[PDB]
Amino acid sequence: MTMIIGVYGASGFGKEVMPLVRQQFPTLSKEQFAFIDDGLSGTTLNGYPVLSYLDFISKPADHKAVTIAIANSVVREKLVSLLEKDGVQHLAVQSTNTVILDEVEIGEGSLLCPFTCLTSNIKIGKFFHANIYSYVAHDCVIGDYVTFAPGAKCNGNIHIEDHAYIGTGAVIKQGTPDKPLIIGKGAIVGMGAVVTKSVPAGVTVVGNPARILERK
Amino acid sequence: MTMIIGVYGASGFGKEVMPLVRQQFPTLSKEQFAFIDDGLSGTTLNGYPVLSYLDFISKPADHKAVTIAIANSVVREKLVSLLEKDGVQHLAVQSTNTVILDEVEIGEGSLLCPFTCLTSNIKIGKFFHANIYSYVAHDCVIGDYVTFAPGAKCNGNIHIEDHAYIGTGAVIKQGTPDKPLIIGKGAIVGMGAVVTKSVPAGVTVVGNPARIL
Amino acid sequence: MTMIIGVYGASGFGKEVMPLVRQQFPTLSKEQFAFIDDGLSGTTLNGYPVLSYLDFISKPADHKAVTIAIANSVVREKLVSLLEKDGVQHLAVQSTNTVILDEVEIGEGSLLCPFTCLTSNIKIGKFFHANIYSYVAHDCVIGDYVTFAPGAKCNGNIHIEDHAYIGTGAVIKQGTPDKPLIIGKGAIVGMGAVVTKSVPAGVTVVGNPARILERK
Repeated sequence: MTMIIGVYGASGFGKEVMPLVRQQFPTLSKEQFAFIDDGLSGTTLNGYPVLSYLDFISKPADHKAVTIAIANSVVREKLVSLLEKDGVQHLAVQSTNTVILDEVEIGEGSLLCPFTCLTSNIKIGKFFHANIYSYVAHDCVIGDYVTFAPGAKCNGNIHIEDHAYIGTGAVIKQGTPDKPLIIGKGAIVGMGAVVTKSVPAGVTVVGNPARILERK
Repeated sequence: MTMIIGVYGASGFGKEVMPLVRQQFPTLSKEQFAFIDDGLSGTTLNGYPVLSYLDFISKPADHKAVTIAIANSVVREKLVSLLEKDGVQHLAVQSTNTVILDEVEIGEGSLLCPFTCLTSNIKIGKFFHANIYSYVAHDCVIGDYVTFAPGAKCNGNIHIEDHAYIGTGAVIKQGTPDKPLIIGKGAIVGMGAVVTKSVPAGVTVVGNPARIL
Repeated sequence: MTMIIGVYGASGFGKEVMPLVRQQFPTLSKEQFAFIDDGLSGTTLNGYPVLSYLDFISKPADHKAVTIAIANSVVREKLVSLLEKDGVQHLAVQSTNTVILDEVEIGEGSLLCPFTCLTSNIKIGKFFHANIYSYVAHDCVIGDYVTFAPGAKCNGNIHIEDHAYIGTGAVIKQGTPDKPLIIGKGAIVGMGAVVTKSVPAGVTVVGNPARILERK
């Protein structure tokens, strides 16, 4: 009851995030960890209890911290507001084999999975998720609530705006110091996409080369 | 003499697997290792004897273990029954930098090369080969004799059936808990393919988006 | 005094390479390192001096050594010729997590970034550059001034001749011991390309499957 740690999201990447958090805090006992999930509430998962947000907040504990495993960026932002209302701490999570080089600034709530790499001179906003094998290269600027799926490749001089999603195995061409390649606010780079130029806000791009997807 | 280790396949991935098996068993002396290859039999490779299978089986050793470094799924299954006939052990081989998270069940004869990753809640059958940079994500089920080429990306809630082959740099969309994405028995996902829906048994798909070849 | 190390190239991969070379030679103090860049001569970068080539060469120091961060292989070759005139020593730089297996022969001036992998029975020429997540598999022969962009995947039995550039996220199909797949001298494999057959010297390919795009 000195500290309880929650992984918000029992389904999906939550099961991947839990062991990473266990490794971040190896001296905490298993009983100090829980999944938070309104829906899978009441159950157990991989030996951990699954709590509703109310049961989690109501637990007796001097300090509480949470990592939000939820991929959807809008939901992530919503859960964050909730956590802050209740004064819960945002946990930063990284993997043992993550590589980070020079002058990398990272906002709170980061989550960096195995085999991730951030090189040099990079600014990343809040609640950035980088799934396995994804990377950010030199002179990039990443906004808030950005999500990289596994194997997402963000090369040099790219600016990615808030709420963007870079899909599995996608690759993004480097920009230049004078002309960064921009991934627009809320833009979605679909899996396997090969992005050769800036992506407008709010569109989905797919294919090689990447093109705007007609969705209806 | 107490233990001899064989790497089945001297051409191809065999040369990559031997250093992995050497590191996996550091206290064994060089002389306890060999390639097994009918054909290159009698020769030498990176300082190791290359023996015929018969020659290998006949060596005086209390215990014998083999890793099959052959990517071809059908040959692999053939060599397995051969080994079992002679009571040779199936060696499991991982790389020093391989990552495995929670609740991963793996059948005998697995081979996980450098930079491989298995996440959480995964069931993998027998004689699974994952080459460099390949991964399996959450809640997947992988059958027997499945093979991942380098960089193959298997995302969450995917079921990959026996003898499937996932080509280099290929990427598979995640399923969901109610509807897994399924890679059918003996299906071939071609290199660089971008798979967005289930692949029927015995079929080859290629391209982005992946389409039947 | 005694030894100074230059990183040739302040822009592009320079800021990535500097911390790698720092780690390669951890007993050398920061003051013994500089970026070499005529354009940015006189400035400072990530707390390091940026020197013109002439000023670097003019330093009082028994021994001078350089790693060329520049990916552009044509420029890289001219720079080497420049460095040889002044008898500057060429450094080899790897990353801590780089993996190299059996019988890998590598010429001087190699640069292997984080998460790179060289397997077995490989011959690599001079001034090879492998950026993050790139690899070379078994039985490959790689010439001089070859550049692998990040995530470049060179499978088995491939011969990549002088000055070839393998683009970010590109994949090259394995050849056979009898029929190696050949990437011709000075060819350019475009980002994201899926190369299924030999590429002629001096041309560019792109796409899935890769097709010749620029041949004149």
